Order: sequence, then C-alpha cells, then structure tokens
Amino acid sequence: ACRAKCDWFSWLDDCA
Amino acid sequence: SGFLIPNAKYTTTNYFEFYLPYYWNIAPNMDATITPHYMHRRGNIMWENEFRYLSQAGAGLMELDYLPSDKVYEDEHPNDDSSRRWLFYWNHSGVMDQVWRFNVDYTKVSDPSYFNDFDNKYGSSTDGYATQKFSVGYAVQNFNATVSTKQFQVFSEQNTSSYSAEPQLDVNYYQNDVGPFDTRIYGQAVHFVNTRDDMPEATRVHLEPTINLPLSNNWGSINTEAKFLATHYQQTNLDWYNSRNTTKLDESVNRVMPQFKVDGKMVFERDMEMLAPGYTQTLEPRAQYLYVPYRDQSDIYNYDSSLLQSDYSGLFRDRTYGGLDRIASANQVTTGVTSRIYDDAAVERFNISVGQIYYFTESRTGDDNITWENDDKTGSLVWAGDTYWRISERWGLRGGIQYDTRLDNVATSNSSIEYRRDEDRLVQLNYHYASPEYIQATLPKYYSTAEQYKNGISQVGAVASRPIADRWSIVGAYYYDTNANKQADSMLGVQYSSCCYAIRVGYERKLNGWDNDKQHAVYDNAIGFNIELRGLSSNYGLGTQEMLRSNILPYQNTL
Amino acid sequence: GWHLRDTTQVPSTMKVMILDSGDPNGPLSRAVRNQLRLNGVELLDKETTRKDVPSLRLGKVSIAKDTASVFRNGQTAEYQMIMTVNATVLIPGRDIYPISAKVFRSFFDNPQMALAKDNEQDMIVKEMYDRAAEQLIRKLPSIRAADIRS
Ligand SMILES: CCCCCCCCCCCCO[C@@H]1O[C@H](CO)[C@@H](O[C@H]2O[C@H](CO)[C@@H](O)[C@H](O)[C@H]2O)[C@H](O)[C@H]1O
Ligand SMILES: CCCCCCCCCCCCO[C@@H]1O[C@H](CO)[C@@H](O[C@H]2O[C@H](CO)[C@@H](O)[C@H](O)[C@H]2O)[C@H](O)[C@H]1O
Ligand SMILES: CCCCCCCCCCCCO[C@@H]1O[C@H](CO)[C@@H](O[C@H]2O[C@H](CO)[C@@H](O)[C@H](O)[C@H]2O)[C@H](O)[C@H]1O
Ligand SMILES: *Cc1nc(C*)nc(C*)n1
Repeated sequence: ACRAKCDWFSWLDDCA
Repeated sequence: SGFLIPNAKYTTTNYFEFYLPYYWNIAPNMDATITPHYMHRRGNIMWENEFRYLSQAGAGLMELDYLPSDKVYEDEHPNDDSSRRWLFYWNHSGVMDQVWRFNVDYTKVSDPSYFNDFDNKYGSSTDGYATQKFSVGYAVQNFNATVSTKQFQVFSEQNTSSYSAEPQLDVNYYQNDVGPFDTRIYGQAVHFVNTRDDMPEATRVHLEPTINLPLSNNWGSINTEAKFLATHYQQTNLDWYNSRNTTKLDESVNRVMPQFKVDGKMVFERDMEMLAPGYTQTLEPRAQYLYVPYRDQSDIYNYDSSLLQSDYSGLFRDRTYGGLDRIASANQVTTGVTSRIYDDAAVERFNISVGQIYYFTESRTGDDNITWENDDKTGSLVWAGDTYWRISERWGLRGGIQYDTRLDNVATSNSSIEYRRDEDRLVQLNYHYASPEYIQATLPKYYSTAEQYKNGISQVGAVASRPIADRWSIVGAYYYDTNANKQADSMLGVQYSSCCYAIRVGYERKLNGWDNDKQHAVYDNAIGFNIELRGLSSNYGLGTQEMLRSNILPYQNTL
Repeated sequence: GWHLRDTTQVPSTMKVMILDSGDPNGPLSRAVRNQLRLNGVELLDKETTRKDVPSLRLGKVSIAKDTASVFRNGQTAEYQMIMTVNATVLIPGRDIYPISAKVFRSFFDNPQMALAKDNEQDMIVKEMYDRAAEQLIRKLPSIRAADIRS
C-alpha cells in the first residue's frame, strides 16, 4: 500500500 | 448444612417447574448449592450446582447446570445426536497485594436457545451472545500490564462468524515530571482469530506515545496534546476474502499517523437573585480542536473497530471508532456549553449541557460503507444535549437527545422522571427512542431489512412500588412499544414479609423470541411462588428492590 | 451580572490532602489522583505525620450493565451502564462527610461485531471513572459549606 514516495512523519493527507 | 425450603412456578415454556435446593456449607469462605429443578414439559430434572468461594486471589462464583435429556429440544431437532443441555458460568474478581488483578467472566451454553427456555440468573433471553473473558494484570502507580483473552459465542443464526483476541496484551506507562509536560506511552499486542476457517487471521502490534501540556487558572483551563500512532498488521488466511472482493487485503501493513488535540474550558459564575436568594449559576463553555491526517485503511480488515455513540460527553472524544482497526481522519472543532445551578449549600440542583461538532473536512477511514440519509460531509453535523434536574429530595428528572444532520432526523433520545419517597415507595416513567435511520446506519443490513429491527426503538416504561401495612409490598412494571402498539414487558409482584419468613409471588409476561413463520413475536408468561426463611440475619427489608430487578428490563435508580 | 470564577474549584483548606483507598492502583484511584493534580492539589501518603489535613477515602465502586430497551423479538438493543462511587472526606477536627457520584452511559448492542462492542464498553468504562472523579471534585466545596455551618 502507501505510495511510491511517502514520509513516515508527514502530517499531510496521503503521507505526503 | 441441610435442605432449603422448596419453591415452584408455572411457565408457558416448561409448564410446572419445581425447585428443591439443598445447601452445602463445605467450609468457611466457600459453600455450594445443589438444586434439582424438575420441569414437566421437558419431563426431566435439571441438576444445577452453584459454588461460591473466597480466596486471596479474590471472590468467585461458579455455576453448572445439566439436563441429561430434553423432550421439546428432541422434537425440534430430531436428527440431533443428543438432547442434553448445559450451562457453565464463572464470575471471579480479585486483587492480590494491591498489584495483581484477576478477572474471569466466562459463560458457555450448549445451544443458542438455552436462555429462551430456562431461567435467567446469570444470563438472559435479551442477551445476543455469551462472553468468555480471562484477564491477569499487574498494576502499579505509574504502570500497568494486562494479558487477557476474549471469546464470544453468538446465539443468532444469521452469521456465527466472530473474532476473538487470543491473547491481547496492553501496557500503559506514565511520567508526569518531564519538565512542564506530562508524557505517557501505550502499547498493545493482539492476535485476532475467527471461528470460521476461511476468515482472515491477524496479528496487530500498536504503539502510541503521547505528550500533553496542561495549563490551569481559577476560571479557565487549556490542555494541548500531541500523540503518534504506529500500528503493524500481519494478516494471513486472506485468500478467500481476496478472491471475492476487489479491495485486496495486504499481509504486512504499516499505519503511522500523528494526532493534535487542543482543549479549552471557561467558567463564569453569577448570583441568580432573580430566581432565588443565594443561588448560584455557572456557565461553562468548552471548545476543542482535533486534527488527525487521513490514512488509507481500506486494505486492513475491520476486527474490533465499531462506530461510537455521540452523546454530549462523547462529543469531545478523540476517536470515532473503538479499537484500532479504523482510525478516521479528523479536522474538526467541538463546541459545547454547560449551565449548572447550585443552591445556597453549594449543592448542584440543575445542569443542562448542549454541544455540537463542526467538521472542516470529511472524516475518512479509507473504507467508508456507512449508509447515511444524505451526502452532508462538512459543517455542523452532530448535535447533542443532556439535562439533569433534582426538583426535590424525592423528585428527579433526566434527559438526553442526540441529533445527526446526516440522518435527517433525531438520532436518539431518552428521558426519565422518578419520584422516590424511600426504598419501597417509588414511581418512575422512562422513554427511549432510536430512529429507524440510526438503526439502518449503525447496524447490519438485515437489521434494516428485518421486520423486528427496522422500526427502530420507541419504548415507554412505567414502574411502581408501594408498601402496605409495613408487611406487604406490591411492585409493578409495564414496558410498552409505541411503534407496534404492543407490550414488550409486564411484571407484577407481591411479597409478604414476617418476623421469620417472607413469601413472594411474582408474575411476568415478556418478549421471548420471534416466529419467522407467522411473522409475530413470541410471549412467555411465568408465575412463581417462593418462600424464604428469615430470622438468621438483620435484613428486615420488604423485598421491593430485588423484586424490581426480576424482569428483563430491570429498574435503575435515576435519583 | 456574569463574572469569571474568582475562587478555585477545590477549597483552600483542601489544597493539601491525603488520598486513601483500598485499591490505590485501581483505575478510580488513578482518575481521582489525576483530577486532584489537575486542580493543583498536593496529595500526601496515608502515613504522613502532618495532622489537620483533610483525608479523602474512596469507597466501593459498583458498575452495572443492564438492558434499557429491546427489539420486537426481545433481544436487547440499548445497554445502560451505571457507575456508583462512594467516598468520605474527613476533616480531622470537625467530622466525616460522605459523598457519592453516579454516572449514566448507554450504548447500542451488535452481536455481529460483538468483540468490537466489548472494546467500546471498555472505553466507556475508561470514560466513566474520569466523569465520576469530576463529580467528586464538584462536591468538594459543598463539604466546606457543610463545615462552616456547624
Ligand atoms: C481551541 C479552539 C481553537 C482551535 C483553533 C482554531 C481551529 C480552526 C482552524 C483550523 C484550521 C484549518 O482551516 C479551517 O478548515 C479548513 C481547512 O481545514 C479551511 O477550509 C479551506 O480549506 C479546505 C481544505 O481542507 C477547503 O476544502 C475549503 O473549501 C477551504 O475553505 C477553513 O476555512 C478553516 O476554517
Ligand atoms: C436538555 C437538552 C435536550 C434533551 C433533554 C431531554 C429531552 C428529550 C427527551 C424526550 C424525548 C422525546 O422524543 C423526541 O420526540 C419524538 C418521540 O418522542 C421523536 O419525534 C418523531 O416525531 C414524529 C412522529 O413519531 C416522526 O415523524 C419524527 O420523524 C420523529 O422525530 C423525536 O425524534 C424524539 O427525539
Ligand atoms: C404499572 C402497572 C404494572 C402492572 C400492570 C401489568 C400487569 C397486568 C397484566 C398485563 C399482561 C397480561 O396480558 C394480557 O392479558 C393476557 C394474560 O393476562 C394475555 O393473553 C394471554 O392469556 C393467557 C394467559 O392468561 C395465555 O395462555 C395466552 O396465550 C395469552 O393470550 C393478553 O394477550 C394480554 O393483553
Ligand atoms: C505505509 C506508510 N509508508 C510510509 C513510507 N509512510 C507512511 C505514512 N505510511
């Protein structure tokens, strides 16, 4: 799942 | 010891039932009771055994009921291997050394139709399932670790599939001296197993460190809190589910998400001299902002996450679902106000609270399947209110209402007014309402499609109890369903109390089941006679209180 | 004629007190201690040599879970949970004053997600204790009003 690029500590919607 | 005095009753399900209890004082802090219960319709003796014990681990009660053969059950199930019925119950609770905590709540029955046919002491015909929980915990002032197992036996023959945690370990740690902040950490390790062999099985590991800064004054308070939620899912036996559903479950799933919540309260006071000299009124506004980012949880099966009721107290809750499988995103502000009225002695006599939730963005869990009555997503969607008024030392009134914009109707409501001169002299009226839209939204589809479920709830209940001549007690109860215009529960009871004995005669007509063939409810009428020997204790009550608890809708004191 | 609350929630005499219970590590004792620390109250051990300090003993805690409403087939629909807590606040010179708290909650039943409902029930219990704690704090001033009169 998730996306190709994601941040674990994001605070944004799609782990941006 | 010796034989107890027998009791009897007549029911529409077992005809004439005779009890012949026998006490057995085995030792101090533990005793037993053996009861042959002869039922004439089934033509056999149910052997009931009760074992009460006290120990260093705590206090416990066990019950084992066995009917070797049954006639009605044999007729209803001709191809069954045997007609024997049985019940096992174990309720234990204890704390040893102030740190060890042992809890056991175990119930098991041979068949789902057990409680509709026999007496309801540790179970009831209103129960939909039997719970089997064990829990051992170690708790100290800043720490607690609990390992528990939960299993459920579902009685309804619609879908017997259920999930159980085997085992679940919860750990909580606190520390309140980290500078100005207060910190805590929560951890959990759970194993989800389904009764069916084709349903998915899971292993979940969850960590949640939270840090909050509180600040307080004589007139206001504000608490900020930042938390992180890390969850790891290992899912197996998911071939069958993936074979039929477009949404595919994943074996290994990682869900990491932050949460920011800021709460604030204010208190205002005034001397309400217009209404009463010396009476005080407090107006307390309260606000909260909650932000949790979206996370696509569509590839995680829902094991123990369910929608939560939103009363006034629940408006400020930080979670939309129980458990940890579903964690809805949130960008919302909850606003409420509570008015309290205290008398001259600083005793609270009145309170009324009203609150609402404003959603800036839609709350998405990734897997949204709830069927609302409209497509409202942002704005003031949830409203709640409650009130409690102590009119005098004998009169009391409580009320609550929950309105949801998405349902386009009042979601739920309840009310009650009670007069109570003493334990024996009391009257009470209560009303419960749950709209059909709420039933359709927060319950399975066959609930919406079923005739016994789709009407919602609209129930009016009256309870009365009065003594006569200081030796007679009369108790009555009547719960009536306004939607179907049919009675749901009815109870009468008369007890004569003397110096050395008490004689009780009770009667109850209650809803007991559903007739799928003719499509009407089933009613069970019972009338029991029970005499007990007094004089061995200081209890001189008239028996009104435990008479009021006999029916399937027991009396509760609303003050 | 409104104005901000110019007096603290807990009375000035009960700023430093002793929290005594038979289950000091239980959830109710933890909730009461957290609520007292929220209001800037200093809690001492039960063996504290300081005299003339009010002592709050937490009594028995009762939790009942009954059926409030039923469906057309007799199955339960709403479960009503009742929490009853008792405590005694002793001013060592004056007297012992008893106080109590009652918390009402309700939740719908669903056998098909029964385990989840159980978790919800646990959450409800974790709420209720906190509410009960606030109720106990809200009877702290009245006990003071019961002491000046005598
Ligand atoms: C303790 C009480 C005080 C708490 C602090 C105040 C909380 C309120 C501010 C929250 C900030 C988010 O901003 C608040 O919500 C959304 C964004 O989420 C903004 O809304 C804007 O962006 C959203 C994107 O989500 C668009 O869909 C919307 O059309 C646009 O108006 C609102 O105009 C603003 O009111
Ligand atoms: C202090 C804040 C307010 C809460 C205090 C307590 C007051 C509420 C308790 C009494 C409940 C009265 O209940 C309220 O009225 C009736 C049932 O009576 C329902 O009202 C119903 O009216 C008609 C006829 O049945 C339907 O077409 C309608 O859709 C439905 O709403 C409400 O949905 C319910 O909310
Ligand atoms: C606050 C006041 C509380 C006290 C009032 C409630 C107690 C009074 C009894 C009410 C219930 C009695 O139920 C009412 O009468 C009889 C039983 O008597 C029911 O009828 C029943 O009769 C006999 C039992 O005698 C059954 O074999 C039969 O199958 C059934 O139809 C009616 O369908 C119902 O209308
Ligand atoms: C599943 C996942 N993966 C990454 C890299 N980040 C997030 C937030 N979630």
